[PDB]
Amino acid sequence: EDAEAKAKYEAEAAFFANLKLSDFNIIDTLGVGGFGRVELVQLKSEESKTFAMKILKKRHIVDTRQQEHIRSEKQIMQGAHSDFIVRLYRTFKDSKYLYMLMEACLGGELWTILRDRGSFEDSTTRFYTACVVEAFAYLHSKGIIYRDLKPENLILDHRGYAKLVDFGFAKKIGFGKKTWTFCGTPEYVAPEIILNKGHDISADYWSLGILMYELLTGSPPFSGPDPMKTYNIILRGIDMIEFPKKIAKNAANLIKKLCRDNPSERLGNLKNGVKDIQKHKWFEGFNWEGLRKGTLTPPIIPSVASPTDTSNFDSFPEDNDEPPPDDNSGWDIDF
Ligand SMILES: CCCOc1ccc(OC)c(F)c1C(=O)c1ccc(C(=O)N[C@@H]2CNC[C@H]2NC(=O)c2ccc3[nH]ncc3c2)cc1
Repeated sequence: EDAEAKAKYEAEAAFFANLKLSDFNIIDTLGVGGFGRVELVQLKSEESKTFAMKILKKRHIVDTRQQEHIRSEKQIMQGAHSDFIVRLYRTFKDSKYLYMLMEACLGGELWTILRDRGSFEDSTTRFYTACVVEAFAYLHSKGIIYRDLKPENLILDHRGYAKLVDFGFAKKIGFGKKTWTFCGTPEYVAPEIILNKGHDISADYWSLGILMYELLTGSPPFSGPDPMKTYNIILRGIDMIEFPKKIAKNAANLIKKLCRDNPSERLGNLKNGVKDIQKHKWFEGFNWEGLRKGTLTPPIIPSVASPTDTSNFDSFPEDNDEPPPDDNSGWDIDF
């Protein structure tokens, strides 16, 4: 890419290769999940430098058969250099835990901001969707499906730019091949996943349409009391849903083109690929070059006092549970 950008990536690589776990102190929690959590950590030698550290329990990964998913998360996320994807700088490992040292984005999870605001305006949603589109353009060009798009997986940096996190379901898929794991939130799964027909990158465009709908109204378009009713609603299709009047004509047209039943008919999957999404009328006048250059003013400007401020995140219970058993199976050799 840019020669200066490349030299910076190489220097960064050399800098993190020198680091050890004992160089860091823990500041606070940014998130929690099934078998781990994300902590804000601070470098002892430079108080200005804070990071996000995902800490996962190895035995639980083994018990849930998530080994290849986590390996893929490291590979995909560590090799990605996109301004719209949180960086994974490196990993650590011991007998009990895996440790993923990531770029810190202190503006908050989009899900909590959506919750507190109820819904996002058209122009606000367009900015966040464009951030996803750019992340998708980068991933899809390298044959990588992401599969976990939803508001909890978009983080804002201190400027208000949005970035993808949580690549545990992201996967490299070959030309003309399909993958078969049933993963993801019931509200976001494409019909080809529900029907166990195999899915490919086209499932990501489906999920983009779901995201637009949820950001604009506060809720995904297909939702039922239980997962089974939700799946049937999804099978009925996006044309059977009565779009609220708050969704602008152009947004609704783009949502329905993203959420085509046939994966081959979905926008982003046609002749011009992702360009067909970016050139859609809903993005008319949107300055993509300024988005990529960081010139554009985000819709919501977060307040971040310092590199240790976690005020834009919910409170999270401390994990004071007895440590998990040692895992020496060795699937984590590369970590
Ligand atoms: C029994 C089923 C288990 O569920 C899984 C199923 C599969 C799997 O992998 C295949 C799993 F790991 C799991 C997990 O156990 C799991 C453990 C923790 C988390 C988690 O904390 N998520 C955060 C909260 N919400 C978004 C995330 N935020 C960041 O990640 C982040 C990253 C960098 C950042 N920089 N700045 C801010 C910032 C934020 C998620 C899932």
